[PDB]
Amino acid sequence: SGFRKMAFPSGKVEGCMVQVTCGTTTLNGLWLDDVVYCPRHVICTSEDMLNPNYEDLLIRKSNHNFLVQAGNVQLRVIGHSMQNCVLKLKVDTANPKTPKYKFVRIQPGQTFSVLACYNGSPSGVYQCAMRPNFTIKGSFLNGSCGSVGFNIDYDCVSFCYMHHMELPTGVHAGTDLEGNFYGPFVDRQTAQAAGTDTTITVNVLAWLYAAVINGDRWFLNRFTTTLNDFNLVAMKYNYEPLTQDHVDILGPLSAQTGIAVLDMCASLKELLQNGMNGRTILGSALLEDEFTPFDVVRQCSGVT
Amino acid sequence: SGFRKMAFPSGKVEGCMVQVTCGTTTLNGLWLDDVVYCPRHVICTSEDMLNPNYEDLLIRKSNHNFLVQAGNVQLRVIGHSMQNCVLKLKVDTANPKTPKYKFVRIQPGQTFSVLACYNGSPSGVYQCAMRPNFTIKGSFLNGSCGSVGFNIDYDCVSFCYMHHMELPTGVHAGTDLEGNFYGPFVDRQTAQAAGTDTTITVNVLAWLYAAVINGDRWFLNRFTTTLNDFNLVAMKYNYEPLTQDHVDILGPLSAQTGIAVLDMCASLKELLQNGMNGRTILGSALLEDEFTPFDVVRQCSGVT
Ligand SMILES: CS(=O)(=O)NCC[C@@H](C(=O)Nc1cccnc1)c1ccccc1
Ligand SMILES: CS(=O)(=O)NCC[C@@H](C(=O)Nc1cccnc1)c1ccccc1
Repeated sequence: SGFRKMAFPSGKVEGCMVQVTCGTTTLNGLWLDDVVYCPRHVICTSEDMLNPNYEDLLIRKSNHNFLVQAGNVQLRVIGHSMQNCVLKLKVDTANPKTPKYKFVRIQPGQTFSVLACYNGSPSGVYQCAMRPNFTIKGSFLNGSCGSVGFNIDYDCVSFCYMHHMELPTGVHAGTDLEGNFYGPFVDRQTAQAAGTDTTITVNVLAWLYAAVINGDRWFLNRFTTTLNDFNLVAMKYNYEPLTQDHVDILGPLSAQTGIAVLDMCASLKELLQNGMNGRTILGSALLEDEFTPFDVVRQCSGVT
Repeated sequence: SGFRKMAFPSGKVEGCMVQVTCGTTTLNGLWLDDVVYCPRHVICTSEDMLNPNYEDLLIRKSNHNFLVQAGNVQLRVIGHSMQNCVLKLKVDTANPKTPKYKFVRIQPGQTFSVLACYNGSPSGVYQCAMRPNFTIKGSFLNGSCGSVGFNIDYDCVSFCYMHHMELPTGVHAGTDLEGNFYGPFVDRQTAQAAGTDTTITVNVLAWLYAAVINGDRWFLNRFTTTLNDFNLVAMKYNYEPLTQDHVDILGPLSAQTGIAVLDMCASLKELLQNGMNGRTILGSALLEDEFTPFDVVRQCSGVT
C-alpha cells in the first residue's frame, strides 16, 4: 500500500565519498578501487571559471596539490589525469568499501538517486530523472560538486551522474563518470540556457498504472485512443511522443492491471485536456513523470 | 539551487537491518548492540492476527524459535522479551556496525526517513511525516514490518518509528522503538479508522519560505494577517492551528528572507482561499506539509 518517490539505499555510495581540495577549492570525489573521480573544475579558482583552459591550468598542478581526505584520513596521490571533464586521481590505497560497480551513461527519461554531499560528507538522498533537455532538477548548493547519481541492481552500483554545475535557471548539469556532460553544457561560468523541458510520457503512464494498483482510479475512463491520436495531444502539451518501444515497456503493468496501454493513454489524454479538477493522484496535484515503468514494478513488488 | 524531498543517508541504518523469522512469519529486525528489535506480531500466523493474545502466544516460543539472520550469517538468540508491541531478542554478538543511536518518540508534524526493507534487505529510502492523526503515508507491502524511521544528527541516529501495520485505507501505523504505537492503533486485524488528516501548517509555511529562497515568489502578496484571523482560515481548510511556538520556530527563516511570519501567513491564507490558479510552487501543484522548518534550514544551508 502507498507509493512514494523512493531513492536507493545510499550506504554503498556513502562508503565512496571523499573530499578533494586543490588550492582553495574543495569539492567531493568518488573513491572506487585506487582511483578518486572528481570534477576537473577543482583546479579552478572562481576567477578561472569565466574562461578556463583546463589543460593549461592542470600543467601547474602536481600529485601533491590534490588533497584527498576519506573521512578523517588522508590518501596519498600517486597519479593524476584528466578524462573529458573529470579528474582521475590515482591513490596508493584501494577503497576497502568499494562496492561492485559499473559506469553507465543514462538516457533522458531514466531515473536515478543522488547522494548530495558537502566536504566529502553525505547530507541527503533523493530521486531524480535525467530530463529530456539533459538537465536534472536537483538540490545542490556550492560545494556539492562531485556528488553522484546512481542506480543499484542487487549488489552492483551503476554510477550514471556526477554533479558539476547549476544553470542560471536553477536547474542542474553534470557528466557521466567518463566526464562527458549530459546535453550541450560546458564547465564554464557562461550563461547556457536549457532547451524545452518536455514531460516524460512513458513515466507518467507508468505512474498512472501505480495509481490504479494503489487504489486511485477516478481518472479511468470509457475511452481508448491510438498512438498517432495520443501523440497529437502529447505534442500540444509538450509531452514526449509515445512510441511502440514505450508501449512494450509498459506491457508488464498493462498485464498486471488488465488496462490496455492505449486505454491508459486515453485516460492521460483526458487529464491533459481537462486537468485534475482539484483532485489528486497518489497525493500529487500534477502528473508525475519521474517514475520509470521499472521503478513502478520494483516498488510495487518489493525488490531489495 | 533547487529544493527536494530529501531523506537522510541510510548507510548507518542499513548496517542494522536483519531478518527475523518465527515459524512461518518473516519480517525485519533492527540489530543495535546485542539486541534485535522487531514487531511482536512475528510470533503470529495470519489466523492469529484476528484476535491475538500475545502473552499467551509468546509462552509457546523459546529463544531457538527466533531465527535471526544478518545478511548471510545466523545470530544466536540467548534471550527474548516483549516490551509493549515489540520483541527484543538478546543475541550473543554486538552488531559491529552499531552506530551512535537514541530512541525517540516523535511528535505529530515531525518528519523522518524510512528505510523500507524486505527479508532483512533494504529496498529504498524515502522521507515521511508523522501525520496529526498519528498515521504515516508510506510505501510498504507485506514483509516490510520492522522497517524503521529515523533522523540523524551528524553521527547519531535517532530511531523514531518501526512499521507494523497498514490500515484498510492504505495509510500506515507503527510504534516508537519502545513498542508503543503512535495514535490509538492496535496490532490486530481489526478495522481501525484514521481520524482527520489535517495539514501541518508550520511545515507549509516553512516550505513557502524554501520556495522564496529558491526563487518561486509569485504567491507573495501585499497583505498581512494576525494569528487569530489566520486560524479562522486554517480551521475552515483542516489546517493545524498556528501558535506562537510555531511562529518562534519559523524565526530563522523569517530573518533570512526578511518576510515576517504573519505576512507569509497572509500569503498562505490567499493560497487557501484562491487556490494555485494552475501555477506551481517548487514543482508542486499543492501545498507541501512534509518539510519542517529545521528540514528547510538544513537543506538550504548544506548540513552533513
Ligand atoms: C565550490 S565547487 O567547487 O563545488 N563549485 C564551484 C564552481 C561550480 C559551481 O558553482 N557549481 C555549482 C554551484 C551550485 C550548485 N551546483 C553547482 C561551477 C561549475 C561550472 C561552471 C561554473 C561554476
Ligand atoms: C508479513 S509481516 O510479518 O510483515 N506482516 C503481517 C501482518 C501485519 C501486516 O500485514 N502488515 C502490513 C502489511 C502491508 C503493509 N504494511 C504492513 C499486520 C499487523 C497488524 C495487524 C494486521 C496485520
